[PDB]
Amino acid sequence: GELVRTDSPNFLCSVLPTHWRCNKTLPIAFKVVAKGDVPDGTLVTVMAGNDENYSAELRNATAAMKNQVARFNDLRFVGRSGRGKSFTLTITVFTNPPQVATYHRAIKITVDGPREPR
Amino acid sequence: PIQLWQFLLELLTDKSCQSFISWTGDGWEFKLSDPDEVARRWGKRKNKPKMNYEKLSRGLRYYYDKNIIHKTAGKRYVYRFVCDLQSLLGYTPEELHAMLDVK
Amino acid sequence: PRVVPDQRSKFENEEFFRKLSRECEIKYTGFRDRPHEERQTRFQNACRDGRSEIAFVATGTNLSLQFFPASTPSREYVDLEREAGKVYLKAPMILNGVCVIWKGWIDLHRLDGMGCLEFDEERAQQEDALAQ
DNA sequence: AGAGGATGTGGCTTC
DNA sequence: GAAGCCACATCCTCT
Repeated sequence: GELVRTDSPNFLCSVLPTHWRCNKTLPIAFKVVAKGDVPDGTLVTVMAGNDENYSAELRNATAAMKNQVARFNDLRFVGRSGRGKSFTLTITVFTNPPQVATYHRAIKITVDGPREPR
Repeated sequence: PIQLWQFLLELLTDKSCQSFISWTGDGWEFKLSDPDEVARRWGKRKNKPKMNYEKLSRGLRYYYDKNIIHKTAGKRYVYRFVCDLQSLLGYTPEELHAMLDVK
Repeated sequence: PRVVPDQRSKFENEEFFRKLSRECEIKYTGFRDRPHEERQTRFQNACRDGRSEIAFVATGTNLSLQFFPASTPSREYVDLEREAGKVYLKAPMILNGVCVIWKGWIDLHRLDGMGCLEFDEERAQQEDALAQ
């Protein structure tokens, strides 16, 4: 699919919706692609937060690297980001030492999520 | 809007509804002797004509996590309030049972 | 490209880093859905393993920390003597192509404290070399 | 019978 | 009024 640059010059990731319902499976499987060379079997973890929620509850925020690709199986966001506010992803590729890449204003999570006018 | 548990409680405190829903005499445990009738009134109270027990029980199951009502394992249509009804109602199960003359 | 060319610069210029250079308030992000008791035993024992999850409350930026040298529980990295209860941890990492060292303390009871990010002179240099 | 996942819907509140 | 938070209401798959 289509990738996007992260705050780290060594990693990229799939595109996440701007708005989504909490605990709802994402429209497209999240992925973390490593520019450089990363040992297969390397762990990749993801976290999120902001000024309203210092650490959002996530689901299945762990994946192993395989051919420079860490395919997250059904990653969901349970914590909400707040009216208008958005989450700042913190991707972490566990190597020696650990390499971490963020991504600001990545996704906004709410209770209803995208809803058509009423 | 009135919530399902509040509505059920409303029925359990009305002697007239005892024929289709009542206390089992064990704390705040109650059973719906006529789930279809309870469902009918629930849907009527909520203005959801197509409401049935099937759907109503799903609402009850959502209470399991919120620790408001739990299921009595093994007893058909028997549930139990696990919140603090004594503090809300102001009466203990024993008294309320007597007041409603639960035989 | 595991690091950015202007490694020394990026850290001293980019807002992201500058905002996390002062003694920003930090907190334990682990198991926020469990009893405080459990979050204490967990946060501690895990620290003895040289790892923990901390996030800068203010900015909300989370981080997975691993208290070990750029390569067996360490000693200087995960300090537990510098003060009764308080715990002074330390962990290096490459944050957005910039070698840095995380540092701060946490109340072994309250599960929060302060911390910051200080550039990593050596690691930066070494890295810039391996990348040529 | 009954547990629980997925997702839409109308009430009410806050920005 | 839009955008959020809630409590279901519906539908369904499994055991």
